[PDB]
Amino acid sequence: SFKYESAVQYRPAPDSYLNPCPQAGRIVKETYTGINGTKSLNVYLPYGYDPNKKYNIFYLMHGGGENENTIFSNDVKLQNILDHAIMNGELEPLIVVTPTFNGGNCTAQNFYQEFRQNVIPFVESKYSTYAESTTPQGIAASRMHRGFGGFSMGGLTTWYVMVNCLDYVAYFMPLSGDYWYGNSPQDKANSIAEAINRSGLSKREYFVFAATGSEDIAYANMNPQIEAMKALPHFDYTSDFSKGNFYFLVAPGATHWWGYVRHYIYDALPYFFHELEHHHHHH
Repeated sequence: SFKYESAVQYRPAPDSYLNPCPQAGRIVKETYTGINGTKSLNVYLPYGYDPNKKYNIFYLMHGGGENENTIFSNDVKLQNILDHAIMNGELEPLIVVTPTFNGGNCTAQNFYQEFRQNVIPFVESKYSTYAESTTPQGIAASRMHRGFGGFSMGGLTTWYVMVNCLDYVAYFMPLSGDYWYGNSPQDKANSIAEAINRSGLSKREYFVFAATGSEDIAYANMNPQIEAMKALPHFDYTSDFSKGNFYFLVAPGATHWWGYVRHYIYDALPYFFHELEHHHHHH
């Protein structure tokens, strides 16, 4: 049963977590048409998915040169980690969506627009999230149970989703990617601060769990951005999200590779979706 730590440390999932679990969540390949044309994504449904229950939802973006199938492919096997963690009770059941920034006019930077208009309404009208409807109002009212994360170029996607979708999303997991809006770490932090100001949200209503490896080149630009954000009043640094809203996990020795990055998700995802949650839990 999960308890927050204030400075959680990197820990890979056990090797057995990388093999198939008997309690396997169903993965559905979807196709939809949006502002960037006809595209696909995958939806991971937790084992025992019951559409008359409501589930947290976490959208997770691939990196450069990859696609909507990568994260659940043999090259990453994230679903095995998800299956084992949910079965063992370390992670509460949730829906995980793997879309793509490929296709049409879509880019890693501009994906948030298609995310808002097409991806959320398509996925969350079909599956049971906390969204009672998928109008802008219904999506905004369920923001505390929606998260976005991604690796590398997908980490960049995550930062742009954050700056442009605080109204829709409360939890952010940028992995090995920095925010490319500004000519200094301070410009970056200030853009995020301004987005937060504009949203009207309190510090108890958005959470950032960032991560990378100590040997991942993304560290060079992330670390200064993280330090500049620490200095804002908008962030209270600690992985204990019952107390603060901002943490940066750096895995010793880890390089720029999904082999390591999948473990950041195993470490970080169980931290999401407990603040103002509808279940009665002690974390």
